[PDB]
Amino acid sequence: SPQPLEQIKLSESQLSGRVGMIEMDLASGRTLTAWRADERFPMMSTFKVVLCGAVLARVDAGDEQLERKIHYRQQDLVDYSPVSEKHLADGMTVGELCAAAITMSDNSAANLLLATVGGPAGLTAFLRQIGDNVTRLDRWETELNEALPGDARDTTTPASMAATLRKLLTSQRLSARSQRQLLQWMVDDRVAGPLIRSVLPAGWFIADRTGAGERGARGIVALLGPNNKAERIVVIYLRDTPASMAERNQQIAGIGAALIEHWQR
Ligand SMILES: OC[C@H]1O[C@H](O[C@H]2[C@H](O)[C@@H](O)[C@H](OCCCCCCC3CCCCC3)O[C@@H]2CO)[C@H](O)[C@@H](O)[C@@H]1O
Repeated sequence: SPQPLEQIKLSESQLSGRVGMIEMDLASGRTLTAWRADERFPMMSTFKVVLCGAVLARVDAGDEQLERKIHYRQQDLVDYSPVSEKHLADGMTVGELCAAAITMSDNSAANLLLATVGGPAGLTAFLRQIGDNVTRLDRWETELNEALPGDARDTTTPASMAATLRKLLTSQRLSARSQRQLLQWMVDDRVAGPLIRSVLPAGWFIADRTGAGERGARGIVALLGPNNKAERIVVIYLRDTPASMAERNQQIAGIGAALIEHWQR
């Protein structure tokens, strides 16, 4: 694989799409690679990590409990509810909802949690309160994945999202237990985590949340590093490409390969 920046370029030329990428040291925030890092991309289900950070902030303040059971109705469900459709009789705890959103990309779970933080406006306000003046959520699942060309709704930038993820995981805005919980949910991703491990060399840590939307939109927010350590945040978004899902996944993986082959920078 070529140098990371060269691979990113090659991915744009092969997808005919825009890639946005950042690579950041988790502990310090040092930016190592940046490509279109101030350009907007749809978040898609990557927003679920920020969502759960807002839930955890409420827990830390005594305004929420991860134990609290929420009962909901079949008419509350939206497209793709693998966990939540199973619990119309017995409900789900707030923490179970978080786990379903982050580890399964359960859309109804995400909407249920969005309701608890004041909807898209409430989550956007939380972002502003942690110093992210760029990321915005405007819609609910699943309309937030529409990815209309040039539409600013439901977008982040790679730089914003990486900084925000670092703030949630490490800045002591959240309690120690809450930071640990958010991290564990990402470690526990079932959508992409196990597949990614199957193709990572021995020794490489992964935690992640992915997203997918229209017009080729695809993304991942990840922690990655050698020696079984979450050394770096890696944020990659794709938009406005007609390519197959397989090829979009391959190109994201190829950027990962470039990082692994050229890690010491
Ligand atoms: O010399 C470095 C390594 O080179 C290869 O490893 C390959 C591996 O065989 C391949 O499967 C992976 O694909 C990349 C898979 C990455 C998928 C997830 C990436 C995510 C992570 C962070 C967010 C962005 C994308 O590349 C590496 C590097 O070439 C060798 O197989 C391995 O023995 C050796 O240790």
